[PDB]
Amino acid sequence: NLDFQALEETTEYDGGYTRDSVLIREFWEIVHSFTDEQKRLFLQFTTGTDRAPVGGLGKLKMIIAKNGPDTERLPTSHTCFNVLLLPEYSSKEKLKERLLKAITYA
Amino acid sequence: NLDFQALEETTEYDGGYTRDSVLIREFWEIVHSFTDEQKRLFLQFTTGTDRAPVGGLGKLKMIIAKNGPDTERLPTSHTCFNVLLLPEYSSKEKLKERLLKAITYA
Amino acid sequence: XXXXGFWRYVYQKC
Repeated sequence: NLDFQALEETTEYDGGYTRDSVLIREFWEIVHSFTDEQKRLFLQFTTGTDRAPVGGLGKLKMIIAKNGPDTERLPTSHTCFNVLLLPEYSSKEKLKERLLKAITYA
Repeated sequence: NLDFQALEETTEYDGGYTRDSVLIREFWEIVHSFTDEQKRLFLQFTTGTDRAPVGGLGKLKMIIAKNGPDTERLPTSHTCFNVLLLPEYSSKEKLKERLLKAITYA
Repeated sequence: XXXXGFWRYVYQKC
């Protein structure tokens, strides 16, 4: 449940994001550098549990959806659909900070 | 969590219910007298989880929609969208009984 | 049933 490269290979995008989005590439730079606990906390926040399904994280078919422009509001989640609701933050540093704060609340 | 006042403050109503409907005010009297276990069972039944979101239960944006007339069927829910489907039961005691049976056996 | 919104991923996984 730590192979986040397998997570990226199957992730799709919504709300205006594509795999070539600046925000999206910043995001994958961040989570690939996450620790093992931060990866599990991300899976719990986005999917509802830290356990990988059988077949690897690719079967989650995660979606990263842009839900707005730059803001101070934290990212939210839609666990039913494994969707991260991710505002288009103005920096990689802000994105990491807002994303970490959102997923460490548990 | 147990902050059901914040849940009531952001709840929306449809299908013929409003905040002034008799059964709606009876609903809130019932759940506000719920035990801590029954509150968590209600959240798990209505939202899919008993954990409070980041920002309290007010962020759930619960919807109570009218689902048919008086009946002995139980209330249902769409946990992917925090929607409570509630038939217009004939009394508060019946509503309490039907809602308790629904959340304890699911 | 947000099919309550116009998100394309709900229409893709419904």
